[PDB]
Amino acid sequence: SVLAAANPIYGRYDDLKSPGDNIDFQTTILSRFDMIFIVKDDHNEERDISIANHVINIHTGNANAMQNQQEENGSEISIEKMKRYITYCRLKCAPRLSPQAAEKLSSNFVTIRKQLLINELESTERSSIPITIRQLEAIIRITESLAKLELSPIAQERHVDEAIRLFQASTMDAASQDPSLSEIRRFEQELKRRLPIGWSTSYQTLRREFALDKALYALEKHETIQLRHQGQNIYRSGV
Amino acid sequence: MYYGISQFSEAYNKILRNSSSHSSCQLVIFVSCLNIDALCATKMLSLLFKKQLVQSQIVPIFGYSELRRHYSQLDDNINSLLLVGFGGVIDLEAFLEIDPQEYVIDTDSGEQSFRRDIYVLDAHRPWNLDNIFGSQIIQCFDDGTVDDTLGEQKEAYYKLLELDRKQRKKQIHEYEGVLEEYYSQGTTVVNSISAQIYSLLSAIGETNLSNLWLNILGTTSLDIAYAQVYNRLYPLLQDEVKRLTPSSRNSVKTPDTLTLNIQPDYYLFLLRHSSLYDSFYYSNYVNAKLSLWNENGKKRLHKMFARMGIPLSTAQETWLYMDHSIKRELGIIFDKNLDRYGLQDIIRDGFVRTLGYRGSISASEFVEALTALLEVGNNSAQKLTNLRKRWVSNFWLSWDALDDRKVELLNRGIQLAQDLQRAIFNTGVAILEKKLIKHLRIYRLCVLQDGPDLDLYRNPLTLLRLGNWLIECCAESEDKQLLPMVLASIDENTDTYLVAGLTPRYPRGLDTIHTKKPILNNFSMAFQQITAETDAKVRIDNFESSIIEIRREDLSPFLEKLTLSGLL
Amino acid sequence: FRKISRDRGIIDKIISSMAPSIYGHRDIKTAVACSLFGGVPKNVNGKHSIRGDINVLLLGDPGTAKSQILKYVEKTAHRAVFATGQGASAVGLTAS
Amino acid sequence: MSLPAHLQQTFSPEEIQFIVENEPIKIFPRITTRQKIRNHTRWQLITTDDKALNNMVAMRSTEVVLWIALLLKQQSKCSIVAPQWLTTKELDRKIQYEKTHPDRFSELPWNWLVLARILFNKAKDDFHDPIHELRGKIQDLREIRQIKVLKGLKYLNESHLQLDNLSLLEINELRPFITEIMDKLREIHTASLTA
Ligand SMILES: Nc1ncnc2c1ncn2[C@@H]1O[C@H](COP(=O)(O)OP(=O)(O)O)[C@@H](O)[C@H]1O
Ligand SMILES: [Mg+2]
Repeated sequence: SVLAAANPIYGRYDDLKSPGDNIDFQTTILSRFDMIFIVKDDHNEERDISIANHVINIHTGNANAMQNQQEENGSEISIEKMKRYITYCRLKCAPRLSPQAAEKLSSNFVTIRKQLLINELESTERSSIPITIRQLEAIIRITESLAKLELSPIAQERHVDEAIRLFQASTMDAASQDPSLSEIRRFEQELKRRLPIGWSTSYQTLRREFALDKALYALEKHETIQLRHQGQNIYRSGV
Repeated sequence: MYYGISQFSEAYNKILRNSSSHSSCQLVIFVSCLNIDALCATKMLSLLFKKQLVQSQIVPIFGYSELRRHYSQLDDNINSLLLVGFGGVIDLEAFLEIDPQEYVIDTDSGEQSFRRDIYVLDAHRPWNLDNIFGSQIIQCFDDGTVDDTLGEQKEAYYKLLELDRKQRKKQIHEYEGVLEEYYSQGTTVVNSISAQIYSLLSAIGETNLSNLWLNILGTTSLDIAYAQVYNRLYPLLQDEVKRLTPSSRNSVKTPDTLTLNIQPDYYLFLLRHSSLYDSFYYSNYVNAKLSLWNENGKKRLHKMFARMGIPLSTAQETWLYMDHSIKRELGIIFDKNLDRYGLQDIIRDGFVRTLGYRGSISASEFVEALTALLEVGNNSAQKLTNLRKRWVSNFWLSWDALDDRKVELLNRGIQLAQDLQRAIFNTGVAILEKKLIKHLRIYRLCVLQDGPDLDLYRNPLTLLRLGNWLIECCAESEDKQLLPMVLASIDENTDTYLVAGLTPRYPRGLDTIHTKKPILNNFSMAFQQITAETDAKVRIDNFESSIIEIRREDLSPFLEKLTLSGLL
Repeated sequence: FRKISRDRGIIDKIISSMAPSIYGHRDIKTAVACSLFGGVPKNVNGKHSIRGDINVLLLGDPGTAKSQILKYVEKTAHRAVFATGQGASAVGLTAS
Repeated sequence: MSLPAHLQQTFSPEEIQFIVENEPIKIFPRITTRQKIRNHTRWQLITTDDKALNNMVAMRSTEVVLWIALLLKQQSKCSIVAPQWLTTKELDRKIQYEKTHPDRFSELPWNWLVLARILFNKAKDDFHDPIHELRGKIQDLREIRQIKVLKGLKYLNESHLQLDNLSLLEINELRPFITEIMDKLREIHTASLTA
């Protein structure tokens, strides 16, 4: 198994640039990897305080006590024990999918490929992160590993649901990164002038007015509108 | 006196008559955990009652609150109670709410009998005169102090008891002064409970090698803080070892022979279970005599090892695998090259027990292993109870360590002892480098506010271990005059401190007239007096009287009032 | 060493004594002194390892004694190696 | 079901010890229950003879059931006398017999292993011979008898087998193998002889 750590060009991700510009790896090499994690520096104050307080505890000797206490509490496993457990699981269990699990995996692979197709059609450019049959086998392998760690001879739908969640959190997240313009500007101007600052309009009405309408999501980023009633109501948040 | 030395057999026979019924379990033994002497005494009692098939229950109690709660929970069928390691310094009938009229049966005919007998069994000398003299339910296993050194107190107590003009009032105040001067005395220890129970066994005739070994362990538990007591009791153990060892000496070793021996047992730290270098380095006495805490101490140690001609590679080798040339010349080498550094007191005679082919072990090492197992074996008023629960649980680990079939637990205890001594050394060098001990004209305070592994010191035994380290270091410094020391350790989870008022002691091996008079720990009365007024959420429940748990915010005013208190 | 370390303001003396024949640049001297003394390399439980050495980057206009400070550090430090610009390949910097 | 799987057709070694503990043994009492001519509770048991228990005289050898001898030896109230076969001379004689006749077992009592273990554990100080030598000879006898068994389990036919002089614990530990291999070699034979 290959666990490879890389770095996008320019060091930082630079989400202003296209997702294909940050990653210099070819599609062929990127297709082998089952899960392609793209982590980012959130620069969130509440998370930064937590990270700082954790790192300081690491430095000021507090780790040698806290980790030992957690391990003896039973919420952790020492390296010498996890290594033996991993060897035992690998030499004892090789789970195979149940038919209900296989139906879920197929119906999810179709959804994933449809989403990739619509993203490619919208962007009119092949996605840098590929989704192929090798990724269906990747989800199969993740499901079987999740079942294996429990020594379950057959992989239920719980493992399929968790494997699907893991794939969505890693490779779909990597592939979903996004950077016409005249239509976006027209939509923003017309809804700013028509829909007042303090009121709300329903989305079916905006559809009648008319697309994918990513302009509404962009405005939601700018905190000028807000979809509240389960997406059925578009409310001008006050900007 | 209540029960002298010569009449322990009377108490044992009374216990047998009252509660040696196979129908039920009418005997309950209350043992104070965090006390090796009480642990060995209770092991002796357990073996003795196993021989006579006397059903009994052994309860480890940590504090006085637990004792009161258990006694309240105690059923009325249980007609024999043993308190091991505590109860001799408090008004037990008052503390437990005991009135003799509700426990008396068959009052008639100059005799009295009671439906429950409480036998207190401890070594702390401030005997409560209402226990040793003015109560029949409470029966104290005296060691001969009361019948010889409490005549004046006996007369003073009885005169006031019987008497309920100017001459009468003056004499009452004179007698009441005798009682008062008897109190306001620090709590010391004169004897070992293990030796007392071994004397009882000698009276009954159940002595054997295992009981003698438990006696040796209990006595050697006192050598660190009460070396005068250990030196007093040592000749008796030396005679007993000679008496019990079989005449078939110099025989070949067989996988069944158990040998108690009196051989040179140097006063190092786990010498046989760790390297020679680590035995010197982590020894309390060597540290005091060389000041290894500073940087120059390690250089002094290396220079000493070079002087003896022991290579550092050989010195750091594990004691089992040390070359037989060096290991067989330790006595000669130590004779030649120890008086130079003032470590002549390192050479000593101790007891070493070998069980067949399992290798030697000395009582000094065994008690360190037992202590380690007691200490680290496994919103605010609840987590503390969880700590008490774990502390009670560790008592059974230390108890099972005594069995010869659980050597795999004694080895774990040895490893824990080495780790705890390492942690104690690290915290000691951290305290002595930052100069945390604030010198005063009353008591040298020292508060642990922050650092590593500070959760080790919420245990009273580990805190006492660190305090003994510091006190040994200070005792060998001539400039530093003798003065009580205070240690505190903040518990972050409960936001409470653990103040442990200690006592100073003279340098080991220094025998003088003032050394003969023991030093008395006056912190108990001071703590109780300060807590009685000025409510400060102080928890005075430990059998070790000079240890309290105080709130984080209330610590400083408490220490201020203690400074204003001239009791100690 | 132990006698002069107890002095108040020993850090300022040490900093001021880095490049004695180079005027000003107290921030650079402070950074170089910190790098020369270094930090403590941690190792948590034998699994997590934290770097314990301080890296310094001197970026500035020409003729500001950046190379002279480097030459001084080479003179002072115990084990020092000097490599420059294009005259240092990838495998000669690390291992070949 | 009512009887666990590991207790189906064999005896657990605890049950073998239980069976052995019912055999009489000779003891030297440290008490005296013999009522004098000039109260007291008598044993009056129902699965053995109480006559030798109500008439114990200190240091006068009697015979009591083993599980009672052990009960008294729990205190210091008796002293179990080792059987004559449990001495170094007799063990050496039996070892010589085993080394001399490689086709048949020696005539050790059926409970020799169980009795040796029980007496070594509970009566370790009642042997006229050093126990460190009795253990070393018991182990030697066990090793020789194990060598002879492994060379006779090479004769597991489908008709029968004569394991003469074999002990009870050895038979108990060999039962699930011998009695389940011979069953299969018998099923094969009966299947062949279906004509
Ligand atoms: N602050 C300063 N004090 C003394 N000399 C300086 C100073 N700054 C620069 N110099 C002189 O400038 C000369 C050239 O410096 P150089 O090593 O070329 O710096 P750089 O490589 O950054 O251009 C040196 O001989 C040095 O003596
Ligand atoms: Mg330059």
